[PDB]
Amino acid sequence: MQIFVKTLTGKTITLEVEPSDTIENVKAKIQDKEGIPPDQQRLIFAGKQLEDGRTLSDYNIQKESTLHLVLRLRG
Amino acid sequence: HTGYVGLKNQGATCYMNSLLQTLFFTNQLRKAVYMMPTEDDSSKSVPLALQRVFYELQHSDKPVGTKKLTKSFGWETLDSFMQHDVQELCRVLLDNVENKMKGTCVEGTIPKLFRGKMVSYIQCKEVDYRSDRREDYYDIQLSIKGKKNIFESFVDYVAVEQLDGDNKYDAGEHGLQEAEKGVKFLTLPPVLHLQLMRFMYTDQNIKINDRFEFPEQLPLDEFLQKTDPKDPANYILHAVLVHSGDNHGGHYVVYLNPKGDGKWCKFDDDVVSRCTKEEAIEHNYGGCTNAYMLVYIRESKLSEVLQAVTDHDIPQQLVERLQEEK
Repeated sequence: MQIFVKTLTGKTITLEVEPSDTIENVKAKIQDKEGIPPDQQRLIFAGKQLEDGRTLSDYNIQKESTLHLVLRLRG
Repeated sequence: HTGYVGLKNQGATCYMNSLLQTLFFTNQLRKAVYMMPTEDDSSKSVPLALQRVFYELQHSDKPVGTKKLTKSFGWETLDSFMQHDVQELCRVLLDNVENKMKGTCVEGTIPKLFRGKMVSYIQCKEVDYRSDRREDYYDIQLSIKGKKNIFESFVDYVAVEQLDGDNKYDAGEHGLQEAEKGVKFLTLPPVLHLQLMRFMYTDQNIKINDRFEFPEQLPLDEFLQKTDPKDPANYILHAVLVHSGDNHGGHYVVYLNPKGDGKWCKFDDDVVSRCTKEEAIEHNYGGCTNAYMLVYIRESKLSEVLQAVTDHDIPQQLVERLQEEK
């Protein structure tokens, strides 16, 4: 299924994913298309940060769903 | 000196303290946290820890501690020395609290305060295929690079994009298709959390410290699908969560005008200090130290969201539980 990902520039990229994919799988696919290392990705969907180990189905993430990619400003 | 108390830095908990003051002065939220049934296993309940911190910032005359709250996360002491991102905490802490409010007198408070709805329109350019998606949000990621101010950054957010090439739209029986995508806001919540995208990826995470101006009053009617001539979407700046440093690490403070009255203080962990508007807004524009998260409250709901909280809002059962805990 095709979801959307808002990247660190605000631009929307498509991502080719399956309800089965874990959050690590999606983070890996974002690396493949946008180059961001998974270790730095944080994914925001409907106010939740998606969790390594859960699946996209666990979030009712379907086709045309938008995820928002962010990094970390630590302190 | 200020009327408000600070929060102790356990070691690297600047993020939590700045978030906690931010949520603490979201009065309507604090009112609801006090009303959560923790009658709950001590130092295992994030709500009980949140009531304890909120009670203490409201009553103490010395800086307040957050040891039991980090305990209720499941954390060992070492974790209180790992630096963190305030918006990442905010997402997790509000989610936890929201779920813990389900089935109580105060269910729905966090989405009532913080949750809005987006709509995204997708229109194929070379075939008759349209589609629709409406998603709830609790904060908004706003791009910074190349944008002068918050207003241009909303304009960019709502601007039409081309879904083309490797980003063609999967238009069903028509297969991949060039398309336009556009986003608009259906609603804006009474408390608006803006996360400024002050980062970009030498293969490293680099903080963007470029100048990004934000206003005291923010008109957002332009970025709604339908405007309500009754309740115009005019917002008042309440908080500036400021980050100083790099992507690896740094320091967090937060500036707040708690009553929404333009009288500002600064909250650097244990020290709260009066400050000017100029020091909370213009001096945080960047261009090391700058705004990372902005909190705006909808003018139509300032009276309710920032309603004065007193001891009649803290249940006596909790007052007994908290004091009878030595």
